[PDB]
Amino acid sequence: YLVPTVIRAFDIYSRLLKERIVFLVGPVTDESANLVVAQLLFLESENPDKDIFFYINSPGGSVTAGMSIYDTMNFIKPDVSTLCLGQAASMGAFLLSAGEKGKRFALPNSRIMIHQPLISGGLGGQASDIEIHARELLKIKEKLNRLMAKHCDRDLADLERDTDRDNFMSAEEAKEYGLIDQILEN
Amino acid sequence: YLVPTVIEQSGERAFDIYSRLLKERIVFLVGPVTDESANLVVAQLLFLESENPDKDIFFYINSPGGSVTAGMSIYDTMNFIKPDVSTLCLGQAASMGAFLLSAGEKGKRFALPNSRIMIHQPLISGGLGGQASDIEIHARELLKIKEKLNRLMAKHCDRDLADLERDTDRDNFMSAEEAKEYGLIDQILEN
Amino acid sequence: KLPTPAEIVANLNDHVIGQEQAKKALAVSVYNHYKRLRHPKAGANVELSKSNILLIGPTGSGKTLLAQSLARKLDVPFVMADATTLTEAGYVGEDVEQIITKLLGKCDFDVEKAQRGIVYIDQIDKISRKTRDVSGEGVQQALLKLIEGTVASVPPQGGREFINVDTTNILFICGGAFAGLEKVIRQRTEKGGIGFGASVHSKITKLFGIVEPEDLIKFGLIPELIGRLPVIATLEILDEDALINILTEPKNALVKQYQALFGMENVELEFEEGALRSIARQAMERKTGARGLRSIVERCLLDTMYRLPDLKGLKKVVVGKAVIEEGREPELVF
Amino acid sequence: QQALLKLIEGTVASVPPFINVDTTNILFICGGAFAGLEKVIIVEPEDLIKFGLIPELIGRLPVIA
Ligand SMILES: Nc1ncnc2c1ncn2[C@@H]1O[C@H](COP(=O)(O)OP(=O)(O)OP(=O)(O)O)[C@@H](O)[C@H]1O
Ligand SMILES: [Mg+2]
Repeated sequence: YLVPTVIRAFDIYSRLLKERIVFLVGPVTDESANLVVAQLLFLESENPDKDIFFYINSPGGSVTAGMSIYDTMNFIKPDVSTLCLGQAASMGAFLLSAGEKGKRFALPNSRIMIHQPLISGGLGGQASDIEIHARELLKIKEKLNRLMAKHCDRDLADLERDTDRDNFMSAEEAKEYGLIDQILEN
Repeated sequence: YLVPTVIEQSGERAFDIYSRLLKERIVFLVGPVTDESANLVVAQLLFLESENPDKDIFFYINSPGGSVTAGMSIYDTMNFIKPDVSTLCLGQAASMGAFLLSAGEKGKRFALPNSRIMIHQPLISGGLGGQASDIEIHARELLKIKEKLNRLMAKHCDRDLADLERDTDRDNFMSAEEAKEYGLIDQILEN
Repeated sequence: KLPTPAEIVANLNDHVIGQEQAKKALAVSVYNHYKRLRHPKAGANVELSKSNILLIGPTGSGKTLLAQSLARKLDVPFVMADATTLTEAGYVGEDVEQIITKLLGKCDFDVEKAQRGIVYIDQIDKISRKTRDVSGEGVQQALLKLIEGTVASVPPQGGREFINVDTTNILFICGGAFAGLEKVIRQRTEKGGIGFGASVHSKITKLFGIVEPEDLIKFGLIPELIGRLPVIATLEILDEDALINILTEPKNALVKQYQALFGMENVELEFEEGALRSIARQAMERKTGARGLRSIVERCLLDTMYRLPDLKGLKKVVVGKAVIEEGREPELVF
Repeated sequence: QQALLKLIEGTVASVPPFINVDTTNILFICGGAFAGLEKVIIVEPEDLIKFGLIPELIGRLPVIA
């Protein structure tokens, strides 16, 4: 794609970074997650007190990559406000719910989906190797449900039910659930 | 493709021709609607609101359709930002392209005389594999999207939901005149 | 006897509103200037050097007015110099000794008086560093030995034997709008860092008030010139309230100047308090300092000034608040 | 622009035939085809500054015709 230039001449995404807007668009990968981390680190220094706006339009992706964003969001001093555009699914929904409480937003027709993780990596090799990877996946599953339950002010038991299979929510349902705080209109 | 460079008189500034047209508040949606192409439209819409919240934004659409969630990121951005977003159909506005065309500010939705506008119920928003329980979930989500799109279309067109449910059952191709009569566009440009 | 620094400021008060510290700095230096000049110059007495002043302030803050207002009662030769016309010795333009020639002319070439005078150098910020920088650093370097005591060799009072002038006791007041200076101070005072281990730091009047040589060096002045300007006095940026007083309080207030023009006719000009604040507010938004007050007053009065000399019987014209906020006519009292 | 600042308002020029000329009382009409200024925009200093003039010169030309 050709990224427009806006007026020093910026590409339009560097221009929006100047306004403290960080985009997570598409799958969460090591590379796309590290750019978010680099931008979050950069913005903290430019101004540790001002909010950072983290716009999410993502189907999900790697858990470890999403956790690098998640820990960076929680570590840096400035509040990270999160906004759901289009969709926030899987780790995208996790990072949406991970925004500063009271500053998690969704647009009216956005779609938010939460679910237990799939393969974090293949389970081949010997039954001993498969046991190890199955145990690691279960620990991740519990960690994600526990952090989700914390974000949503819900019981761990509720997230365990609700993430069993793909749980699609409107912005209103996500607000009632506790994934977001407000729905923007104008 | 090689994107031409044009010079703006002010000193001089060299632009690619699309950045030059963005300076005139023209945003293009060309080809399929994807997360990446939709986010560029959103970035441009947000940028233009900051430059001037009062002036109209011109959203030129030549698109066969694409992802619903990607199209909804554009749709919600169009409705959110203060400036009116005028929409123009060039070549075609099909599926989510027709949705975004109809989503323009009422009275400012345009089509060129020989453009083609097509509306239809959504297809797969994602595959339906796995277990019958997973297939049930995805079938339910697709039906909710189907109803949401028909409801928003009916609102755009000042029609009954029942009319959009009939008319989007199978690919419904319309001339610019038929789209105007239907309520997808307000005017047809000639000169 | 000598006037006290308080008397100098009292006289400055009739012309300059605000900038209490800049008025104080000038008054004390001039008072010390006088004292130095009546100090015994021989025997066991300590030799006295001088403290020069650098005036840092925004556009339209009153730097030049201070210098011009100060000059009205100095009792020593005083000259207004301009750094934008200075160049290196071997180039087109004026040399730095041209300043002494001007100061010397002001006292009819009585050198003993010229050596006791005061020099204001305007536009000092225009010779900053940021090849041979003929009109920039080259001038700063040339001035080093003019500000510190040298013997200037200047033309005589006739056409091009030259006059030897000892500049040791000439007081120099330099100033200018160091427009890019706030960013430097913010970079020094809000450095911070990026990344985890590092710690990130919190983010015109306040910044100038904390200026240090490190900023002037990074701005573009050379350390050798900064150290010869030991006293840095700063002027704040005028706010909405200061700009109201500037319309009516000064001896040559803006409103008084127009009342005089209308007074060359037989029409009294009156502004409402709502207009004065509206004018000050609009002028503040122009970012030209006090000067913006003139644009607003010229604007609102243009059509009544056009008609005024032709109108007969008019006695008083009132500029209300509406006449500043809206395209209204002033009330005409016949 | 910087050199003109002190010419527009009062200064004493050294003028060869040296003649000392006080420019305080000279009326200056300055102008130009600021075509890029219609694009930037009822001209206000904000527009002239974006055009590329320095506030110090704008403030010395109080009347815009
Ligand atoms: N503090 C003040 N009090 C009263 N009048 C002021 C003040 N500041 C500015 N003015 C008014 O502004 C006009 C010009 O001011 P001045 O010549 O001091 O600006 P300047 O210092 O030359 O600015 P620059 O540094 O940009 O040249 C005068 O009419 C003066 O009365
Ligand atoms: Mg000046």
